[PDB]
Amino acid sequence: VTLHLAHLTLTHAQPSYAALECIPAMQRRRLSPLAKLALNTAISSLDGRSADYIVWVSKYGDEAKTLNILQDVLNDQTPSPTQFSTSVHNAISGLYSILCQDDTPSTSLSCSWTEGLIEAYALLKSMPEIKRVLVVAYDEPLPNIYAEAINFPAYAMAAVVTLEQPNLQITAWTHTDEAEAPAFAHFWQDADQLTSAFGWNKC
Amino acid sequence: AAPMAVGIQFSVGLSALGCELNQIKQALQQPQQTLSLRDDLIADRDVWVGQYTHPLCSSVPDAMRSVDSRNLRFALTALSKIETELKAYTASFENKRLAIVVGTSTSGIADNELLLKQYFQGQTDLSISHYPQEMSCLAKALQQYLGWEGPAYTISTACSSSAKALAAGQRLLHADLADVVLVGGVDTLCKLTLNGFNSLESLSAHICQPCGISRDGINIGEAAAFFVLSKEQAPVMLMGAGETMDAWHISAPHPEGKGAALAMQRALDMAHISAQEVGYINLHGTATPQNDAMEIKAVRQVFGVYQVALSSTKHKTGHCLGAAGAIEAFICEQVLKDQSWLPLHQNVEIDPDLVDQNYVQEAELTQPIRYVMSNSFAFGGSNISLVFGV
Repeated sequence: VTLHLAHLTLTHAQPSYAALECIPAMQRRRLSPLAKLALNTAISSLDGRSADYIVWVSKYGDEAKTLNILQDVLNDQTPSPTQFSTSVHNAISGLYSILCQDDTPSTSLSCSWTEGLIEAYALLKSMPEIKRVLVVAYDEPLPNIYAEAINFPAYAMAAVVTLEQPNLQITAWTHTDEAEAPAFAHFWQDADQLTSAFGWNKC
Repeated sequence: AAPMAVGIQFSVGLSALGCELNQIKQALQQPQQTLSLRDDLIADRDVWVGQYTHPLCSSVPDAMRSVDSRNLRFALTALSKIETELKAYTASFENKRLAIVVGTSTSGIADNELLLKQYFQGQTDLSISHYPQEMSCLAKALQQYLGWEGPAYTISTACSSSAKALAAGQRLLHADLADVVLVGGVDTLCKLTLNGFNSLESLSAHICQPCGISRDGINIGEAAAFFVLSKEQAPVMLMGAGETMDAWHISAPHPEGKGAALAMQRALDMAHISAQEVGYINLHGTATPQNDAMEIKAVRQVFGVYQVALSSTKHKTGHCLGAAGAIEAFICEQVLKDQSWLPLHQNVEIDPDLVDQNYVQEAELTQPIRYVMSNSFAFGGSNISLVFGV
């Protein structure tokens, strides 16, 4: 697996998002905090260009929203239908497509950054009409009700991936691991670092 | 020839239809009532569901205790039907070339609903574990169970999850990333899905009536269905996939079916076949007003009028959500293998708007068929259509 990766952008929580100006403020205000992060980063990495396929990646999704729905359900109350419909794991991909009017085909994965890149490679290598793939990872920490919950700053990270003249090679993909998007950004932006123990090399 | 064709070397499909191949075929060929009533999913109401009414393995291996759940047990119950022959088959490939792409919309959430209720009612000092309910847990648990070392990851795109997993495995093979891919999906019944879809008024008051004149929503089902794909020939091959996004509404389909029609056409194109060559379509056919009106419009756009046998099987399996596409692919495979029967559509009065199609009213197949299509149209306007052939 060798890829050309470009336009790497890592976004953290912000009081306002420049990229989201193209979305009318009424709908923009109804995006969850995590939806704002993901959509902002997707637009920013695209940088006015387009993609032939979008791979959205999130380990947890919006677990906070699912928790509130579950409280109602487990209290024998009927949950909010708009909350439920925007709580599914691919809700952000659907929100992006509607609010940015971009019907580009997409998928939503629960996996690490490396597997998102593997899915992108497979799309590019097997499909002649797919020449650019956008990969967008996002996550926020788990509700502290869960035993494994650990705080980290919520984030989205996106990049545009193509096949020709690769600058990235993936040499291992069974650990996968902590091989998350933040670790990748650290590796990618360190000009002196050519290899990573998570199985990435620059080329 | 179809350049993206991949062979279905092994397959398994557990659902309300049964747990043995002969039972499942008879359930689809006859007006068997396969759904079950449940009084413990929605408060103050019974629902018909597609329940797997057979025992699950009472144990997960020791090294996988942390991720145990009914959903995983369902998955391992299905996998063990093919595991022995699969291990004999994979011996001749390198371990790093055995890959896994599976879909789910529930993972093990059902197992945490009890603890979360107790948390919300009083015992505010319990520690609930989150990983058994994460979507990625499915592919990683399966990987650990089989000892495979290729990529393993989970697709979670609501109703299209497992159909997209089949298409993903086809790509992995023709991108030279794997020589064998386990694909499919597993969803289990839970309060979250039943009450989530109830709040959208998407559930039928009784048994669903796909394309019916007075249809009133869906029944939810659970299924565990897997396929072992390789580049080698097999009795049935996955030949084409078509994927589109409606970009219309977060929970209602494009009313002209533009996304669904394009997905179906792209599947035909990738398979290198014309609409005329398809002998049967397994509809998405959920029995909501919006879906069936949209879908039959799209079918008429691509296939015309009275040209192709079709049926929904969601009155038999229920709408299995993340697993819908996989269990429906399994049905499509058996149809092509047997050259004998088609799955019955619900015996209902068809909506006059939708009646200009050849709904399967009797199971006998009278002429051989070479290609079959199956549709999955999900939330967020995620559409996929799969084409299978001999």
